[PDB]
Amino acid sequence: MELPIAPIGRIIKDAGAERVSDDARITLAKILEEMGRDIASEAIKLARHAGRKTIKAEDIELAVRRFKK
Amino acid sequence: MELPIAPIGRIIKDAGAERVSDDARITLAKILEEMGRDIASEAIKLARHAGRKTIKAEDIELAVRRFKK
Repeated sequence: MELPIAPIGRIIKDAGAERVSDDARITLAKILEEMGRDIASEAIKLARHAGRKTIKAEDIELAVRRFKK
Repeated sequence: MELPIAPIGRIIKDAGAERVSDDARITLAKILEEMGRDIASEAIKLARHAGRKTIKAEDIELAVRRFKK
């Protein structure tokens, strides 16, 4: 399983979206998720660059400023 | 709602996670969700710039790509 479209649809709604396809949701879903899988796996080999210290905030924070370009 | 850390759990498990820290899960969720709201009002001011109602896999497509990733 992966990014539920209901949660997202409320995010996008939170912006001020009104009427959204599930396909709009899922492309965003597959974006933000593959991004999330992106940062995380970054933050993973990050914590793995350590070798051990659990996935952590700065493990994200590094991971994010990492992959992003 | 702010990207539940369970769902992001199995995402970042897909990454390669084992034992995360709540600082981690939330920070990422704070990242991507900040982005997701971004692509929203983008895809939205997109679908409104059109003069239409329904946001699509396109509307994400232009919103997201318009950003970068």
